[PDB]
Amino acid sequence: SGKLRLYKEKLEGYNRFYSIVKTIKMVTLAKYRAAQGRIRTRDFSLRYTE
Amino acid sequence: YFMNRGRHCLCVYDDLSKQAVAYRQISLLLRRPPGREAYPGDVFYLHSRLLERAAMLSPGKGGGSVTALPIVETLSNDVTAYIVTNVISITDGQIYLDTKLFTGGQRPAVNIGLSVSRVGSSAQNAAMKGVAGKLKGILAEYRKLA
Amino acid sequence: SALTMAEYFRDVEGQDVLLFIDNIFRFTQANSEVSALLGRIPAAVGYQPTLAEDLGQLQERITSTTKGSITSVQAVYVPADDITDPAPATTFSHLDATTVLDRAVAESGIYPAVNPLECASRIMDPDVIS
Amino acid sequence: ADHKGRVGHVSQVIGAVVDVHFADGVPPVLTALDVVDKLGRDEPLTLEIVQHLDAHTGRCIAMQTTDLLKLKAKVVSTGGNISVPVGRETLGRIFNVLGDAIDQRGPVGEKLRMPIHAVAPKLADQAAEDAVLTTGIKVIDLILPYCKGGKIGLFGGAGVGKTVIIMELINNVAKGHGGFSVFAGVGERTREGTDLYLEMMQSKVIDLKGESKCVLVYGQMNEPPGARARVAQSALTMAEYFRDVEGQDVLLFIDNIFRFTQANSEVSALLGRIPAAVGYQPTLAEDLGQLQERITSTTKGSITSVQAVYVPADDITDPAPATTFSHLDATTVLDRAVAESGIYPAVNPLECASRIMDPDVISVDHYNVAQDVVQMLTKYRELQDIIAVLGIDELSEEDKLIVDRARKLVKFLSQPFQVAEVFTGMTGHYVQLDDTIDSFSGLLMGTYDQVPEMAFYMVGGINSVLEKAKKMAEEAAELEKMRRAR
Amino acid sequence: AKKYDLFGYEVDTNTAPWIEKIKKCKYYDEAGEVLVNMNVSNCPPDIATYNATLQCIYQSPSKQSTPVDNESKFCAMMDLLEEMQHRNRLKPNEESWTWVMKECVKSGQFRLGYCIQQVMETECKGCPADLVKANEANAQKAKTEGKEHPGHLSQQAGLFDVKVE
Repeated sequence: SGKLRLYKEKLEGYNRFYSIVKTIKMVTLAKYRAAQGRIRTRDFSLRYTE
Repeated sequence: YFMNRGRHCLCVYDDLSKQAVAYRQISLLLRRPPGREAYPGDVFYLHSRLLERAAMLSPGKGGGSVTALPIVETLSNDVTAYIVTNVISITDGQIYLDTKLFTGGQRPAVNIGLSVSRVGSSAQNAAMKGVAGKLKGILAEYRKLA
Repeated sequence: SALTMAEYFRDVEGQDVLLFIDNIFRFTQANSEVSALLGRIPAAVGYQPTLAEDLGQLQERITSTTKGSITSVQAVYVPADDITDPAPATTFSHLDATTVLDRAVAESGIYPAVNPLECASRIMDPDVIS
Repeated sequence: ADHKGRVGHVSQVIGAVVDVHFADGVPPVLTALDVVDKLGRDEPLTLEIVQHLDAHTGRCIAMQTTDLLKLKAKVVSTGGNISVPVGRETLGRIFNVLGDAIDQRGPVGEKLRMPIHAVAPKLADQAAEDAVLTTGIKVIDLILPYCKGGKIGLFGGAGVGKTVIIMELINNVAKGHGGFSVFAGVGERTREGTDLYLEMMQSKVIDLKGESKCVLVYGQMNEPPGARARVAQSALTMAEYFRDVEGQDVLLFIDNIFRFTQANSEVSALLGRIPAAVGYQPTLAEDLGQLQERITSTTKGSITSVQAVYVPADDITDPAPATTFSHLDATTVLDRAVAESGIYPAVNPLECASRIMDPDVISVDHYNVAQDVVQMLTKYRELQDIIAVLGIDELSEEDKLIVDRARKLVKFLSQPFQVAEVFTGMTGHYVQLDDTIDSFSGLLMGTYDQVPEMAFYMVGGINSVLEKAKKMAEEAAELEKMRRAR
Repeated sequence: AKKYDLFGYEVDTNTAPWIEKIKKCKYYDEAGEVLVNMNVSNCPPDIATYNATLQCIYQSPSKQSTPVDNESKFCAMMDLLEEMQHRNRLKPNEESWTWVMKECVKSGQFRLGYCIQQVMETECKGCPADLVKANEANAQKAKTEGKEHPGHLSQQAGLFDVKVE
């Protein structure tokens, strides 16, 4: 019927949304890790600024 | 006829979707107990005894065979229909065709994700089997990366 | 009756005739309405059990033969936009070119509200068209 | 008994439903009738009485095609319900609903027969206490142990070595408990039946020239629904004979239990009964009850049934699987992902379940070890997610040890089956229950923190782990010594 | 001595009458009928039967009385070899490859002759000298006329000169 197909389409859209958000998570984690290098190189530039 | 004489045959049904409707019409017009989607209780038996006649005879009976290629039409990619489920539960795998792939350019629009062959590599030639052994892995990795 | 007139023009007159039918769904609806009183058990959704054959007999008469040609244009009604309904679903196989209209397209101001991703044509082949 | 050979005549034929009129009175319901007129049929026709229409007319369901069947055709009662051969002569043979050898391997030569329909054991026949069924498989014996007389739901379709596990169970139950097995194919593909028969003959579980330890009862799809609804009962009767007369711990495999429900639903639909919700027969609960209740552990023996469950449309709330789960005592889930990782048997330990996982039934040490393993596996999944997010080096010292132990456990749950010796080429292992408990308890504490991870891959017991570790160390030493030379 | 099928049923090992029947066939397609008939009779072909079939294919006038489009004796024999090797577990001996090489040299296909020569060297432990010499003679004859390859292949064609029809 239509209502059954309505729920099927809604579930498919949610699955697409979940996949896109997962890709966003992966991309953000890539930059989190990529710009995680700052942690090693911080906490020494601002010494006489204190 | 060719199977029982050591020869190989290929039968194509285009399509079992309409045969089920015809059988339902015949049953309903003869006042038989309807079932799910108004189909009688013998629809599964009908399709099973149809498809079960396609076999691969042993070498002691000539070695003939019949390969069945039933075709089924799904509405809005609904594989939950009564007839579709019955045919899927009987055949040895399926070749699912996706509308989006067909319109996107992929032709034949075989959806490898939803397609399956329960026979497996046993139905492949030595060279084809060797190539497929690595092609399947490469395609799976490509899909995962994509 | 209309198809009989068209068939006469095709055969006896040997002319190329156009046949516009609007709406072909009402034929199925009328048959379903009368089916209940004829002692026939309803099929799924609630159409008559002879939905496929009744439509097929009429559709096979609407064709171009070696004597003449009939260019038939039929308007199909999809109840509640449910394209999976048995009556609309049974008519797709009886056509050479299907034009599927969508309400979403119409609501966006696009007319004709044709959904090109759901339409199909038989002559959409390089051999027939350029 | 008084209706043996009673004569009747066919009064109506509507598809697979045939009505027979008896001048002396219809025999009792569930009585088998034989159509004496084989004018043009290529097979014998047998009818089962399912209902009584009047004092003389009775409705029946045909077990074969009703083609070339005329009205007033002579029918003779068989004297009772369908009879199936039971005994030690049925081992290694293929039967049908009617108990006829379809393997074309000579006469069965049975000494006794039993009716298909038998009342379930009384409340006084139930076992005094629940007992574990040592299957010989580390994963099953530890995380989801089976109980004598219980029903196990085997999930996961083909491609996960389901048949291999079935053959291993058939071999192990006979090796350890000395009990036979009966396989029932309900609505099964004929090709898959041939494949299973060939595999069993190849693994010597069905020795044509020796002694077999399995009985095959096949009701195929091409057969009418009247046979697919009784093949399971025929196999169950065969198992009941061994359970009672010989007092053994028998196995009963059903492939599938959903096909049984589908066949019964079709049979009910043919009779004209109003289907219940979804569309299953109104007697769905009773149909499954009359079958499952016969599978239990009595005071004489036991019958543990491993039934392959199918969920229609992936809906776990569907009446068929929902009603089936009310009778299952365990659940063995098979996943393709586990198989693709090289773990065999491909069992998802965290997805399985069992009701005897309680100190009141199993030993307290067994329960504690199983719970510890489950907790460690769950924590390992959490740590896998964490490292996938942050990284391995971010884990604390305790987390690193947990990860190492969990990886060893995952590698240690795999096991090579003796059935696969010909193919894999490596000897199989049968691990004792206490051995598995001791090995896992030692591993969890941290005694085996020095053994390499790969030493646990495809091994049985703890001694095998030590032997594999020693062999790996010797191979590494030899390779290093050879390298130093060049 | 006695042989059994996959299900453990004894089969017939007396293929002599069927070999005689094969030797009577005129068109080698009829030889396929004898193989089918003996298969139904529960008498699986032996290595001798396949050699007789190959000899019939080599010595027959054509596939059938009526000409068949794209018919090839080499393809039929190779298909038979593949059947007996993969679906019957029978290793072709020197005689089978000898028949294949004889057909290749007789048909003028000197490149398939090279492939069969290599196959025989790797497996048969040596190809007959006469067949190799005949194949080399055919290759030289083709080379002198300049028909090493089809003419249309040697013609230069640019990016836009390729007619894909």
